Amino acid sequence: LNSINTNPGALLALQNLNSTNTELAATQGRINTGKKVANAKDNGAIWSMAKMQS
Amino acid sequence: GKLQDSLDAGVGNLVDADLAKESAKLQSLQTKQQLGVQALSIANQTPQTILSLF
Repeated sequence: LNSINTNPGALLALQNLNSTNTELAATQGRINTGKKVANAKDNGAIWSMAKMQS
Repeated sequence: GKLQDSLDAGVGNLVDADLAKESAKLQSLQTKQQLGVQALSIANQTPQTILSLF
């Protein structure tokens, strides 16, 4: 329980922080690009469909 | 990343000592060591009593 070498709860909080950082970066990409699908990484089928129609 | 975190947490669950118990065991062993050296001090004087016989 008590230990110096590792505290699992800090690792779990770091994992949730990285997860919210990833969702925040995705939302910021939706902000600047102006599109919910602006590149192949976001959604390949909708992106290729919009590319052919464009 | 999550898997390496869980692996390090498991190795810590195996190896880490529970220091909160170690403080108690340490101070108890210190008190027992001082009582042991002191009782050894009382033990040393037993032979000298017979000097009164001569």
